[PDB]
Amino acid sequence: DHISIVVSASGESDERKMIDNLMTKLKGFAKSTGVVLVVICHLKNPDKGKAHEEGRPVSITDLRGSGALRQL
Amino acid sequence: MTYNVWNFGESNGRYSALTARGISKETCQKAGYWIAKVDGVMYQVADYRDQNGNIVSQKVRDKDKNFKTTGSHKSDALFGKHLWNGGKKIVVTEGEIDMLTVMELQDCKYPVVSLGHGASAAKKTCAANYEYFDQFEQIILMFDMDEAGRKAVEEAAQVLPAGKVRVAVLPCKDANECHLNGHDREIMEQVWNAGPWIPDGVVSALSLRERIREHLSSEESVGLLFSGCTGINDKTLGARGGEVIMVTSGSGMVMSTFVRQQALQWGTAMGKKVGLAMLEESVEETAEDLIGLHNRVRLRQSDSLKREIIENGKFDQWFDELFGNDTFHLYDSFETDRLLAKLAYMRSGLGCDVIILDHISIVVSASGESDERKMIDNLMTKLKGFAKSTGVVLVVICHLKNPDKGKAHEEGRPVSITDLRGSGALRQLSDTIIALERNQQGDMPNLVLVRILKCRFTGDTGIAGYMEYNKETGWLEPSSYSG
Amino acid sequence: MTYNVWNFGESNGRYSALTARGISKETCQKAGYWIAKVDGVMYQVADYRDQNGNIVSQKVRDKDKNFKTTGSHKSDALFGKHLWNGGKKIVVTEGEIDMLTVMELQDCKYPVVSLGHGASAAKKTCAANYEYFDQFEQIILMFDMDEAGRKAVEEAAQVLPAGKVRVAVLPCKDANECHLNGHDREIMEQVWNAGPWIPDGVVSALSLRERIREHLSSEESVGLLFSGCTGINDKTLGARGGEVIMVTSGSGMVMSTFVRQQALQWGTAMGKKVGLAMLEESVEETAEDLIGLHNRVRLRQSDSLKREIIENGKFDQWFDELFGNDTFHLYDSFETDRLLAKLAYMRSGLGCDVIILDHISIVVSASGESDERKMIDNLMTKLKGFAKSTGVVLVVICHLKNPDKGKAHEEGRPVSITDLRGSGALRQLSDTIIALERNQQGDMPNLVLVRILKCRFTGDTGIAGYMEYNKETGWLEPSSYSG
Repeated sequence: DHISIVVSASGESDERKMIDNLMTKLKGFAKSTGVVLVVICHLKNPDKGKAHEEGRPVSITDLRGSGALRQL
Repeated sequence: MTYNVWNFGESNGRYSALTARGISKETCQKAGYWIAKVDGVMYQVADYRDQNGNIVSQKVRDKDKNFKTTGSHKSDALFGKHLWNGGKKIVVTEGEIDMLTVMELQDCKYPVVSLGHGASAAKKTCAANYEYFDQFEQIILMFDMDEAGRKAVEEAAQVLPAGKVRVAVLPCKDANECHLNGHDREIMEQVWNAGPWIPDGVVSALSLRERIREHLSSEESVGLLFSGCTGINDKTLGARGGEVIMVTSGSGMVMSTFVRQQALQWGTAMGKKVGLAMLEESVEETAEDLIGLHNRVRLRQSDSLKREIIENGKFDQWFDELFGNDTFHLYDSFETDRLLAKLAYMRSGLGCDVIILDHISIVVSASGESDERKMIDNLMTKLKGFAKSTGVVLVVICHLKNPDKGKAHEEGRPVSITDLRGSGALRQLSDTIIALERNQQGDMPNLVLVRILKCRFTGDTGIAGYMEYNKETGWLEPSSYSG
Repeated sequence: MTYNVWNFGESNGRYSALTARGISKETCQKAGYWIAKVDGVMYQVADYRDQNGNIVSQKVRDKDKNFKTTGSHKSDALFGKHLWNGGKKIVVTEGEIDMLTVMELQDCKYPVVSLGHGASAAKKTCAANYEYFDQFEQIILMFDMDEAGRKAVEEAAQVLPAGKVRVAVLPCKDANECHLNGHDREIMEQVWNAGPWIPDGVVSALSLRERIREHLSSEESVGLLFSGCTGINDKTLGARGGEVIMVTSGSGMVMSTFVRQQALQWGTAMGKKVGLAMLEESVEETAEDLIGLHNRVRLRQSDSLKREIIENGKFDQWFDELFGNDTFHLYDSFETDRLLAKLAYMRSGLGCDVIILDHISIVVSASGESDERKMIDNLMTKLKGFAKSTGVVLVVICHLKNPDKGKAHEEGRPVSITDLRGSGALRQLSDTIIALERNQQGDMPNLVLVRILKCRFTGDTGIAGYMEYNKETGWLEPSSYSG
């Protein structure tokens, strides 16, 4: 519950990048060991008109990260 | 060059039984524990060989509890190692004698090796041997049953392969103390089927029953009630420990009063110890603002009264009155990491249950870094961590960016979470968001509105009530009002 | 191998009383301070055992001040540690002898341990033992009363658990120097009830009484009243020393008058010595502007009058009249550091209590550096420093960037702190912000508004009154005005 929290090893830039690094280790863990890994993850916030509580549907573009999750 | 490996025979070697330890003669013979005697005195020699069979080093003993190490004792030395290459299960003991022990009890038929530098070098010796150990299905750490011995296990398993390590648990200091009249059978029950671990943070649910029960009674639904506007309470059900309350609003000093007020009633009405990091102002200043607020008088804001109470003794009186219950404590200033640390000791050391952090906008000290946009978030988290990790109540004040859209902040303009500063961390990490609006050029220039902008614990949000500034006493009084 | 642990008896051991230190024989016996004698010479042996009881290491002494350390002296060694597992309070002394001391004075009934490598390894030895020490309610650091000894305390408490640490304060170097004829009762008054600390910036409120009461008398309420608009005063309560008042506004010469006016009444009505750094103009010019202003006549702005008062003696008269109280002093020009230095000597040397610095916008001299955005801030701070550090009142004039949004400055357009120049330093470091607006093409082209844009000391802000320009006398007159 809730990938957005990375946490501990501080001297490093974009959560953009790091989110991805963890993402893979996870998918590895997953496939490597056959466990089912549900991973919760929260949404960045539009800038476009209708918010989240206004229902606005979400796409994979609508996705957070920078591709790892949108993939892995 | 290095100390020559001791030749058997050259030094008057015998494979004799260690009668003092209940290790048989036949046993010492198989692991390579021989008894030499050079230049007069009789030494105990342990032969360390590599997986290939040769002897690469020796650990020699004399009676009195000395040593002498021959050959080249590499960082990966395991005594016994050469005997086993593969298997379903390998016990790994602290020292050579304990290896000799398990090797008995088992009629030397299964694998045991001992740590090369054992004790302290558990981590290094082990990781040096990942491959060797992975040759076996499960690795049973049978180390010392003491302070540094449990530690050894810990550091060991950390570097050892996957789900294979299991901790041995004996009745006595070591596996030999057991054998030496006691409980052979106890050692046995562990070699077959030891506990399985190092989970130092994994915690099955079953094993929480008690911790839960005592939680349920201890911590409270109606945590700490906001004061000056039932409403704040009605909607948020209070400031529960480990939460992160976030007070925000426009120009609001209204804001800095509201927090102050809460600080006040929590540290007096309620029993709670408040800790204050009012980064804006001095520590003396805030204390005055408290005292005056407590006595419903605008204390700093008045030459005359200051003088008056200094002289008429009322100061020392009021001061005792409010403070003399060691319940208020302030961070006094002139980094991010540096601050957080201070705040923590407030929580941990003086054990206050609220920490009010006035005005997150001030990051401060470690300068070579870009957007306060980003950094505001970084701190945000350390904070929420501090919070949940320690169950302290963390109120955090925070000021608003300024529209660009038509009506300003003193024009009342309501605030949304979009209206929010930061770039997401607060807009997220905060548990309750209380905002206060004040149209200081209007119908009630002293009327201030309270939006609950968010409240995890309830999710009941919205307009929550009104207060009115008493320019005279300095308080945010509660007010009548609605549609 | 490592130096074998010294066997009692093997070395001719006796538990004898240390007559040189006032440690009884019975005492040395309990902590494990025994007196051996090997190969001829008589050594003092300290027995370090782990919590389990077993002797893990020895620290041996000979007469002349040497050592010899037996066994394995781990980074967590505490001499006496094995004696206590829990308790309400544990004294922790620098060395073994001092442990023996507290162990006396108390008839060995309470806990004392000594640092394993004491002196310098205070941080390491301590944090190695967090758990062990947390077994007790309060940890009393009774270290050396010297340079490195106070430091030891500091590094120690840093790594030690929460709000448990309290520093011992003895009359002499150590707890034994006390015992050795002096003040046993001094050591006692510390073991019980010794004062707590080790937070270097956290400060319980209770512990501020005094600092507060001297504050309240010392610092002051109605400091120096703005002239020409009670309002400015009403809202700001004046220009208190060490503050940094910041006057701003559009094209405002209005601004440069307002400041001038203030300078005027402060240095004449009030006793105060004004120092002026009018960077825009010459020193002679500003002096004329003052004289004229004081005599309600537009002096420089008039060929005829100049001549007139030069001849009719009125100049020399007016000049004496205004100036001859050595109360005005000006920085006269043709760097940032260089300026700040001059300003300081005004404060420190001639001891003026107000410095008016007309027009921050002018940084000047040290050219190889980017944004005035950034640099404006750098100066800003040195200034606020200067201010608070020396208690001088620093008024600082500052001009406004120009909108890009519709109505200009001479179109009256109000100003906000966003509306602010700089990039945050002034928007911050300044204590009161007075702004003056003037819609010089309108209904009252001579009417000027005063916003208080900010005021730490009171936080009462906003529209604060009006004045009117007398194009004729040159003054900012106070005016009737509202809704």
